Amino acid sequence: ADCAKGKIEFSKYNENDTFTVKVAGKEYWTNRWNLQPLLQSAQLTGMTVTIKSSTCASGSGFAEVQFNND
Amino acid sequence: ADCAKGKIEFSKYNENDTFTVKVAGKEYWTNRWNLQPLLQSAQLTGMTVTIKSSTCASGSGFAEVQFNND
Amino acid sequence: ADCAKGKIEFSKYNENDTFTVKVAGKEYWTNRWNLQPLLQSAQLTGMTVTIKSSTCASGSGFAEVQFNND
Amino acid sequence: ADCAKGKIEFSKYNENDTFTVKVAGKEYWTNRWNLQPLLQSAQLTGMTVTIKSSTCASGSGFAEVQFNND
Amino acid sequence: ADCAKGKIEFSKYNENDTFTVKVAGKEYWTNRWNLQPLLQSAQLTGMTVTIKSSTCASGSGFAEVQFNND
Amino acid sequence: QEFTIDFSTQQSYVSSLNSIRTAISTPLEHISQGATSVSVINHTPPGSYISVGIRGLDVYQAHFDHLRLIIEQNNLYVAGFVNTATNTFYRFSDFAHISLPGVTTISMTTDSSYTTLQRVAALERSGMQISRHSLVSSYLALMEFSGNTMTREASRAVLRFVTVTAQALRFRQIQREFRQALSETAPVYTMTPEDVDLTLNWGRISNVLPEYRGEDGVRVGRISFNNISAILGTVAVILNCHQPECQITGDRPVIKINNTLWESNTAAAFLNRKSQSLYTTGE
Repeated sequence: ADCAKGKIEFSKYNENDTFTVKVAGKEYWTNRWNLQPLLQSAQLTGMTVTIKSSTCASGSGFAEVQFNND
Repeated sequence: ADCAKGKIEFSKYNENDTFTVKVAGKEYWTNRWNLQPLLQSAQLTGMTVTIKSSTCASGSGFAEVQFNND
Repeated sequence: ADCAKGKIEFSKYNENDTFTVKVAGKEYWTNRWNLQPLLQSAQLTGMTVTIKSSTCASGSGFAEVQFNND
Repeated sequence: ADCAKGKIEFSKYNENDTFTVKVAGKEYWTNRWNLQPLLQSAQLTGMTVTIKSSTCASGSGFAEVQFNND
Repeated sequence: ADCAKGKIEFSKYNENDTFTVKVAGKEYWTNRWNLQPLLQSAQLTGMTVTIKSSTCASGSGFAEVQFNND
Repeated sequence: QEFTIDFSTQQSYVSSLNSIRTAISTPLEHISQGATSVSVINHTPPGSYISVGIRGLDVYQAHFDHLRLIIEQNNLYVAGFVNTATNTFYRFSDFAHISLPGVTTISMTTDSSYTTLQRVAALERSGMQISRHSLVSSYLALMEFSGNTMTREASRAVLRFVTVTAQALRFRQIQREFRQALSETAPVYTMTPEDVDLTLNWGRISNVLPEYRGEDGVRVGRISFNNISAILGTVAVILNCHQPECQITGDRPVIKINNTLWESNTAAAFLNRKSQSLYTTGE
């Protein structure tokens, strides 16, 4: 499901080597190390990201995300 | 074959850790991780890319892409 | 604990393969290799980073950090 | 020997996971995955690169390259 | 010790997978693959780098480096 | 059209360049502060040029004003130089499209690029020195030139005159740093690595600055303008983008990041870094 869509408000590197972003007021984390530079890049260049997951509660995990340039 | 040439309209990280881009109105995915940051940087700046593959149908995989300056 | 917060004054790759950044007048190192390019991009663009550690003594190690834009 | 000197006309990720650049009208490929982001960055910023290799025929391999601001 | 401070004049990827930079008129090389993206990014953005090594004569190696925007 | 760069004093030098700028370019709405601006070259037809007379290098000389430099207008490239005492126009090979009525045109073997000129001159722009004295010898060298093959001494003269004419026109920083050599103190101007790097990014700067709208700073590759006054103090004239030198790749001139305007290609060039995790072999 499309959990959240918007700019990245903050990103965070977590001590367990996971990575979190806040999109549309709700936080989501991911385990995939390849997404860390992709997400920080989106945050810095103003890309609209669409977090996609089967579990969309704030604080939940994800591993699918679309990137649009604005 | 040259399957599609143009700007990257959107990109998407997939749950199976593949990576999708839309070029010239068609979608293609790749399993080569090294291409992920290279393709996103092409997207941010409006670089026109050329997707090459034996399979050019929307939805097909690819592993060869040219980065052009025009 | 939020150990320090601000723009990255300088960064430094160390002989022991760790990476240190100076924030709010205090230095902090991390052995997390994925943070090296992320912290450099943050320093280059003047991101406001928040260093989070169980040990906030200047010169102490860390492995958690938040990245914010202006 | 200095095979070619000039800016990158195009770059290309190849299906065998090598990376091709065309410099001064000739094409050269390399096997070092580390050179893929380095070579694209040079193309993006218009760096003058000097391909160095035992074999300077167009279509030949290389693994040494100088990145100049000139 | 602090061997050289300034912007990177050029960099070179060497056949042996090491990486060379020229700072303040002298050359230095490193074996750490992780300095390759950091050093080149410093070059193309014009950061002022500070090379640090027990060995400070041109043509000598290093594995300690500070990055400043100014 | 015809213009003159008068090297008599610092003020005549600055006024000369400003008169050329006023005629061939238009200030940017968002980067000007009185009579000091960043100006965009007005589009002229291909082959359009200006003939710039050189004067005032030795005021004890009523006949040292016979060197001219032909400068293509859309790009401020020096196409060649004219000896008015012998009515001979020595023209670089990449400018066959520039023709002058009533002057003996000599088509030369080599081109106008700094790469060609530095090689023949055995002199790099970085660290090159220019004084009133060495400009006089530069004038002598060009007026004593003959043939169709540039020499070391003529190439050194061109490199010096390009910096203090065309490059000074583009960059207020080069104008300001060089004009000190026109003092009675007669100091020596050294072209710094920073000066050279500015000329290597002229097209890149030209593509970015039109998008400026009051941001705290501007970043273009290795160039940093940390406030708007740093822009005006460095840049005087830029190309008209929308010229081939305006674009490297892509089509997005800038990315605004934290009230700093970045050349998008610069950001892309340090954002394409994979997870350092993957720096591995054979596992």
